[PDB]
Amino acid sequence: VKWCLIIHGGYLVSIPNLMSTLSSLHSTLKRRSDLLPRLLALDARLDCTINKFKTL
Amino acid sequence: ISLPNFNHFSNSVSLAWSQDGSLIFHGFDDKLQILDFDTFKKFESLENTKTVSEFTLDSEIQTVKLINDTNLIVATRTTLNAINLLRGQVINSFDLYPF
Amino acid sequence: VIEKLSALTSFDDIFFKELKIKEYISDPGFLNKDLIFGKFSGNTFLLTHPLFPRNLLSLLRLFKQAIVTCPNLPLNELLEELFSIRNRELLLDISFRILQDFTRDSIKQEMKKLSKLDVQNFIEFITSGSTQLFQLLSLVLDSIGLFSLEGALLENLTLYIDKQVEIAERNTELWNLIDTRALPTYTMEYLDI
Amino acid sequence: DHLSKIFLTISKSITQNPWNEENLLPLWLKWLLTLKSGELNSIKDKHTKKNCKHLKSALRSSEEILPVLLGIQGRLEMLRRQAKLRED
Amino acid sequence: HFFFTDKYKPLLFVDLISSNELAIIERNPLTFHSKQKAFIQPKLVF
Amino acid sequence: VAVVLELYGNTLESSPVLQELMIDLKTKVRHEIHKSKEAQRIEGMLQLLT
Repeated sequence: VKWCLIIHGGYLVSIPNLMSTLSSLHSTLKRRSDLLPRLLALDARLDCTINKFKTL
Repeated sequence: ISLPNFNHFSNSVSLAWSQDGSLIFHGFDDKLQILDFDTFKKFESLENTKTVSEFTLDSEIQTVKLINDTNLIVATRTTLNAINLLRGQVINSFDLYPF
Repeated sequence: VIEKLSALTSFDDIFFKELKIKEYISDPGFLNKDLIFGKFSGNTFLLTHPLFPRNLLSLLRLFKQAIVTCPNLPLNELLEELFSIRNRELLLDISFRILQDFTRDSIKQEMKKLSKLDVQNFIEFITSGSTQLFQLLSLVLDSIGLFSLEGALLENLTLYIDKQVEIAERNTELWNLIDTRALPTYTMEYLDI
Repeated sequence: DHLSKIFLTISKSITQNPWNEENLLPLWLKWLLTLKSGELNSIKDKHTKKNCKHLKSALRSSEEILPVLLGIQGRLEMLRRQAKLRED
Repeated sequence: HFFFTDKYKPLLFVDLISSNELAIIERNPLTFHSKQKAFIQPKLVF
Repeated sequence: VAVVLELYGNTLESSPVLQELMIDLKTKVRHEIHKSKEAQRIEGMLQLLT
């Protein structure tokens, strides 16, 4: 899905309704972007505890 | 959808609706906005008679209530005002601060 | 008060006395309960009126008072004061100002109208020396579009944002890291006397 | 309480230089907050916690800075792909 | 003067093996070798 | 999983068969650090065409 926006990107600027033709990709990338800080926080807690039981 | 993205946030907002469904008043903090219904942009008037879509006011707006399509009563955090819509001149105002 | 402002903190008393001698929710409620005329006549008091209630005039001390507490400012002069490369933290203040005041599409079309030379100057200056700043960089990129951007400057921006996103992921991990039977079968222990 | 003195110095240092590219001082923060976090939480309650909430505000600000950096990273990768397409 | 230690509550046999070394032969009845199933009367912790 | 971790820190260091499951978790919890991190990157270069 990167290369679709890479090669036909001029046509994607030329289309008038980007969000209307592509509400679903915006939705899923926004949902993943929404999950990102919480799972990063989890991963921090995970790394803290796993280094704790590596060192002891 | 009218989607801006403002970096500052304040709960001092409201909106009123003209009874014939053409324009929307929006009470922002220190700012009064006028929205068209067809395109959700500012009220672009081709005559340019200072009935602009961005009005400045003193404090945080708490309510905006139009009694008709003639009179608009906007009550801030500190002051109440009553303006007209056909002409953009203010008529009434009252101090809401000492209470 | 009108006669006072024509012949020339607290409610209206202190400000009026100050004006006559030089000749703020309560101040706003006392001197806003005619305003255009008062502003035209007046143009400290300017600072108070800016904080309370001629955008081109505001464009033309009071500099910071306008870029922090002015109600009406146009984006052309706003990006002129921003793309002035004085950098007295005006980059952060006016970036916060444009993000508070206007829409992403408006900043897109305004920096579409804006020239490319100061775009390259601002990109080089940011890469040399902040969420508002990087949102402004993303705005600069999707305003200049897809064609006209230098390869060496793209490599520089790539290096800059890549090392910064590495250190930002690091900082987030450390931030939430701060946000975080019986005795064996035979042992040797001693007693006290 | 040598390690608490070290924690004071490194916490004030990361509040002073939030965007430093060096790695050994964040690694020292990792080792301290990984092994002896609750011990420090029982050590001090006012000054280290004030400095802690200040540095937490700063690193949370950097957490707000993160996603647009990701966005311009995607943009520069797209621009590199378009540039290779232009050369080829 | 004297002393009595309460760190060894179960004990089968204490003696002197050597010149000074003691033997405290203790027990662990429930947790290791018996493991007979007990009734579930749950304690509400909340 | 964070609540169970903050509850069972040292039973985790006492048991080895859960250690191999956490190392299995770390390699799979990194695809949202790769693929969903790329989901935000495409979200950045999708606004470029807007």
